[PDB]
Formats: sequence, structure tokens, C-alpha cells
Amino acid sequence: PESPKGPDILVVLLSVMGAILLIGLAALLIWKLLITIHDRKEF
Repeated sequence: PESPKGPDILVVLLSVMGAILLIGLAALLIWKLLITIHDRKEF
């Protein structure tokens, strides 16, 4: 209120952006892990 800086709107947003991006990397990596370790004869 006197300082609703609390989280610079930038910080919430900055955290949101990082959080989503970090998850995305993990998502891609397993995808690639599936295929690089050699997905499978899924065929």
C-alpha cells in the first residue's frame, strides 16, 4: 500500500516467464531423451 512494490510487477511476471520456460525445456528434453536413448520400435 505505502509500498505495494511487494513484487515489482516485473518480478511476478519475470518469475512467471522463467517458470514456464524452464518447464518447457524439461518437456523437450524428455521428448528428446525418449528418442535419443532410442524411442522404441514404437513403429
